[PDB]
Amino acid sequence: LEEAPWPPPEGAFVGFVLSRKEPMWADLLALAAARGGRVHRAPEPYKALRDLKEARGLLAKDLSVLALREGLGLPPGDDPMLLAYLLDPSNTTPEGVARRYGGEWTEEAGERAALSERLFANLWGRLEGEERLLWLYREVERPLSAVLAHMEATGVRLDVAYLRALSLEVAEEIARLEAEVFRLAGHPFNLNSRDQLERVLFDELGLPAIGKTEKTGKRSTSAAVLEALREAHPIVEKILQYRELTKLKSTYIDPLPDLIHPRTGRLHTRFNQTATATGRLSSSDPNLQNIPVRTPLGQRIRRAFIAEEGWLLVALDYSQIELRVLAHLSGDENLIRVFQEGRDIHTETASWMFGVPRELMRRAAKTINFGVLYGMSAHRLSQELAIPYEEAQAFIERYFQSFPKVRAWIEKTLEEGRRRGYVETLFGRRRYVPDLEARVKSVREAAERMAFNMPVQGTAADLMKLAMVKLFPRLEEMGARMLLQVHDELVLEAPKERAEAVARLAKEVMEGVYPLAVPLEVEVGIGEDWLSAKE
DNA sequence: GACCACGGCGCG
DNA sequence: CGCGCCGTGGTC
Ligand SMILES: Nc1nc2c(ncn2[C@H]2CC[C@@H](COP(=O)(O)OP(=O)(O)OP(=O)(O)O)O2)c(=O)[nH]1
Ligand code: NA
Repeated sequence: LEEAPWPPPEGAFVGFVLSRKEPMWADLLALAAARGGRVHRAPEPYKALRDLKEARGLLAKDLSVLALREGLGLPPGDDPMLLAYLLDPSNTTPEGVARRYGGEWTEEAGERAALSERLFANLWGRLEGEERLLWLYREVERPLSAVLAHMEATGVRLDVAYLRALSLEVAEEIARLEAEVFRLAGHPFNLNSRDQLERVLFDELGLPAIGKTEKTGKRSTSAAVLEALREAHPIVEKILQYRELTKLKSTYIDPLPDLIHPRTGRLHTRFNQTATATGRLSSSDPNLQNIPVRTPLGQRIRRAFIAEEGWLLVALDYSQIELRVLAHLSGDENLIRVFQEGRDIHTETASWMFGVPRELMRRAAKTINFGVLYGMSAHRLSQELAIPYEEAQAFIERYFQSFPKVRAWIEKTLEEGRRRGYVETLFGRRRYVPDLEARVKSVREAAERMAFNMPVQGTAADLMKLAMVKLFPRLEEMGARMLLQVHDELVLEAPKERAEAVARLAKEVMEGVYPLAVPLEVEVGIGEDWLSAKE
């Protein structure tokens, strides 16, 4: 709160103002610093940027990303946001955080610098006495912020011409399905309009309405509703296909090419470190954590993501990590034994109900393995397996019969969650879940599903994060790059010659990130594009 | 032009 | 379960 001349003393909190949220696209409008309750404002932000040794303050990573964009090696350090997020993962934004801990998120650089100063004091003290949250802050989050800033700055290479040609071809098939749909409907309408489609399917045609939408009570035309009506009329199959194509064209095929950065010639996403309730990362502007892969047209989209000339992509995927985290968290002997014997759990579980061994269909034990994690209901299983309701309800009983200890863990977690109001990851990351004692059943049980899923999902996020932190330094040694993280997968790019060495290494670092009662298995692939590298 | 709620859907 | 983005339909 004192007007001192730039530059600031070593180790001062910074407050910057950008023209827009994306650091890679943003103009730097103002720069300021605060140390010993004193504020300095820079005459010219870009020039003044070279003064700093490290970025400490609210949203440090963003300022570090922009610095790297300008060739400056300014690493991010302390960020009160990371502290607030560890106290309570509902602390996602500075607007929300400042308000909560005695400040006001402004649009001026100095006020932000001072907000960053006092907000760090208040929070760091709240953290003293929290051994395990401090270990996460120091050993995972703070260091991770730096790794992410390097991924954001690097970006990934995109095959623009390929997507541009794929757009024209996908456009022709869309015009095709549209013409057929119109015909089967006797007239044209906006097929992208959910409301107009509803009137056509259920009112003009005679089709039966299966379900209603949550907020407004309209008759749903969701995929789930259509797949059910799949044989009740030919038009719905043409519509499911039209949905797929228009979803992928408007979300990926069309907007991605226009997002290539001029200076880099690559595609840059943002890795949000303070966004989720479980401790996962999120990706935005654009979201690269949800690039299509499950359909044939999706796979054609992944081919667009390529390695620079002379480089290769290295794709590393943890196999069934959440399941293994569950085996470790619960202590289930039969579950542990599966991963211990190094035998395929899905076949293995499809032999606790059928065999054993290989002798119920694969995705039958698979859909349920994925389902126990979310608290999936019997009815939800029926639809996802095209199976009678009572066959789904029984498929779920043979599970808790085979692996009893998971049920005991679910119960234990809920009980303790009710007692102290939060649940924890293996490392102590917590999420406050208050509705565990709500008096409305639907509300209480929803809270319960968020509650016991979190320690699992959040522990896998912790394992992946720590793995990124340990892998980054080793990669920089071999002149390799970290490009993307997709929750339980990493994409790196490496020089053609070192590629295989980078793949063997990264695998070991990820597999030994943190030994559990069960081994961690990683699948690696190398290739000229994301689809090649995967598999 | 910005922003919003909604339904709907892509990924893990 | 956990995210982020799309078009539609709409306000300011
Ligand atoms: N495909 C799919 N993945 C999900 C779903 N819900 C969560 N996930 C996450 C968990 C793991 C990750 C990838 O799962 P995979 O398809 O690789 O499962 P997998 O064990 O490798 O199957 P497989 O052994 O047949 O290759 O996606 C879902 O509904 N579908
Ligand atoms: Na930061």
